[PDB]
Amino acid sequence: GCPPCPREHELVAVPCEGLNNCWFVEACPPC
Repeated sequence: GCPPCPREHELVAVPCEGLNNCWFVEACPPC
């Protein structure tokens, strides 16, 4: 799952805001 509230994760290989893209920033939105 996702760790405590993140800040910025470099999703360079696979961009976030997608379907089965975000590794661990989806359920845990950056503060």
